[PDB]
Amino acid sequence: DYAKKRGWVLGPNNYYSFASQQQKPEDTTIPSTELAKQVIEYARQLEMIV
Amino acid sequence: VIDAFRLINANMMVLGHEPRQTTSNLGHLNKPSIQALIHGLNRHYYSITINYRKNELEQKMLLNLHKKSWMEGLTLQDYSEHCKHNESVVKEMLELAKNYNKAVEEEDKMTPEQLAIKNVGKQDPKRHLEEHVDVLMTSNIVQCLAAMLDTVVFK
Repeated sequence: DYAKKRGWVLGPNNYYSFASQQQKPEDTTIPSTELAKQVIEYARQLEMIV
Repeated sequence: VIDAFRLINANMMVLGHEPRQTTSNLGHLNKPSIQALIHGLNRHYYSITINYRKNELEQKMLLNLHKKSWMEGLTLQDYSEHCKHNESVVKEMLELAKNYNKAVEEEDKMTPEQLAIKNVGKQDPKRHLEEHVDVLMTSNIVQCLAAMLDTVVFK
């Protein structure tokens, strides 16, 4: 029953199936589109008060 | 210092007739100088109003021209030349702040009229504290923004 949907093998003693390993994959160095937003916003509230 | 003149004939002055005719745009600015008034001003000649009618086309060959750039808009100079500037400004702002603290601890139950009475110089907050903040904010914000643009425009 578990074998039909869950991973591993049904009593094998050497389970083979899909893995539940998780990797962050945060290599990307480009939050540039939003971080630029933030900076422009700071410039926005340094001005427009008169 | 540029000016334009014309003569007045001698005999007309002796007669009641004055040099010219009047409408209300005579009197702006055209206060004569005392130095000129020592010589034959009026007595011998009169000044004329001057103005520079800069028509179109030649306007743009000056305004949009004497100063400009292109790629200069995207330059970084990210070495020590930046970090050293920060570590000069913050360093001296340390002492500015200590000064202001001492300069306000007085807390005497007097009246700000008496403060103006003795007020002469080095009014910490306005005189110095704020311009350092504005300079530091400007520099660092612009630098970070330019780096964030180049990180996406090129690959």
